[PDB]
Amino acid sequence: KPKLLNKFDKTIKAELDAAEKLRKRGKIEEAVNAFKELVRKYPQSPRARYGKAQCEDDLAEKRRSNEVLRGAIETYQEVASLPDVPADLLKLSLKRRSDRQQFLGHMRGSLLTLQRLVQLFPNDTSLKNDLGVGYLLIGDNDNAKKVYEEVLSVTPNDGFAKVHYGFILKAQNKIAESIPYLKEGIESGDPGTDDGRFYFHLGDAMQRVGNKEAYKWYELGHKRGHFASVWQRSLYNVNGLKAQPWWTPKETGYTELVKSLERNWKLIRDEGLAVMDKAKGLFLPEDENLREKGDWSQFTLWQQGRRNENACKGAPKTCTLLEKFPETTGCRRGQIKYSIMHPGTHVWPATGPTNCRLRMHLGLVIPKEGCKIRCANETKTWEEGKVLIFDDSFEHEVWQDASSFRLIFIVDVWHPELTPQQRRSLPAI
Amino acid sequence: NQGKCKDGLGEYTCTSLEGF
Repeated sequence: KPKLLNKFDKTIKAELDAAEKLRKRGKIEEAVNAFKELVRKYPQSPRARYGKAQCEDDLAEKRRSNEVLRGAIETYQEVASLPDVPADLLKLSLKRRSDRQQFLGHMRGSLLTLQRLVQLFPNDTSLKNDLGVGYLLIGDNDNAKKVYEEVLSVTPNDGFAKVHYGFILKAQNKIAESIPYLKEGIESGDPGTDDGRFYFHLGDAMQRVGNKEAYKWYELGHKRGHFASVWQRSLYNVNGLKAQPWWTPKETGYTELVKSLERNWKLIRDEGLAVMDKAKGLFLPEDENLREKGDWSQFTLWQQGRRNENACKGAPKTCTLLEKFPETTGCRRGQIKYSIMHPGTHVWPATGPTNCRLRMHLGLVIPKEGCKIRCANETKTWEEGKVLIFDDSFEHEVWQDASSFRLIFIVDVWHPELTPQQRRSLPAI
Repeated sequence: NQGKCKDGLGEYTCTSLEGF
């Protein structure tokens, strides 16, 4: 039973309760006014202030307003800034402040609140876990790692901390070390461990280490609703999209884009070769830990539906050609990029992040042997001047064992069943 | 996360949130 009333608030419990009921009945108009009256009347009351804040939070809900939620965020702050605040209320107010900052996208602010909460409550392990999430959300994996090490050193059986530690290890390429934490944290059944993010990476770590256990966990993750299937493990999905590893141009409906890519393939090729020759630094090494070995770099013209101006100065005719196809230049969950892969390269089995795109590959320079790509259970080969199309939300794997480089052009398109509105609204990836 | 999920799914979150 949360203890939200300090000594003075116990003396006005009747007014506080009456006002809370108006909020719980959806009369945010009246509830805001009643809690406002209580804040004026009792400017030091934490519970009155928390009521005001909760109603501001709800008002930002209804009107869906960043200024509104920012006000509520200060009011949760205000609750914490009043005198004699009960510990349970202090924790609730600041936790919700951090959460609403995150929900809005103010990850830096959330982090500040979370550090404060841990200073105020040094024995609360769930707060420490929450702080680790804040660090992860700003991309500060080093600090996240220390936080979860501290949690485990005190509560080594904490499943939430186990999965998150294993996530960080896996992301750092500590594959084997990562496995027991992901497995044990999932197996804990603790709150926050039933997350597809941990099934995905536990299986992937196992595959990299040649431990056949991997698909067991994939199946479990699909049993608990996290994956579309065992073979299609993407996590930013729109359910109801046709799912097949390999597509024909006709099936995708983007027949005109395929035609343009194939009819004009030599211009695309030549511009990529010219960049390889005179501006090779524009090709950046793949940086998502997908390679077992080998050299693989990409020269990106579009990402998240934004043209890279410098890059397109290097492939101007190709960018001009592509500009006619908003299905790709506006695919905010895909890229348009040259990709060069050299002999001795093996890309681990891997999965893209979203089922909202299909991936086209146009062959530009393809050695006669040694290059291949598997999607799901089928392995295929590229052809110079020809487009392959696959759904990279399915497990896929690539090998390069030729005696010279392999150059392709990668053109991501919106999944064709996605509606115009979805294409305008889906967050960019 | 100050890195992006392009070919894979390696980041803790792949999107930036901002509103309702």
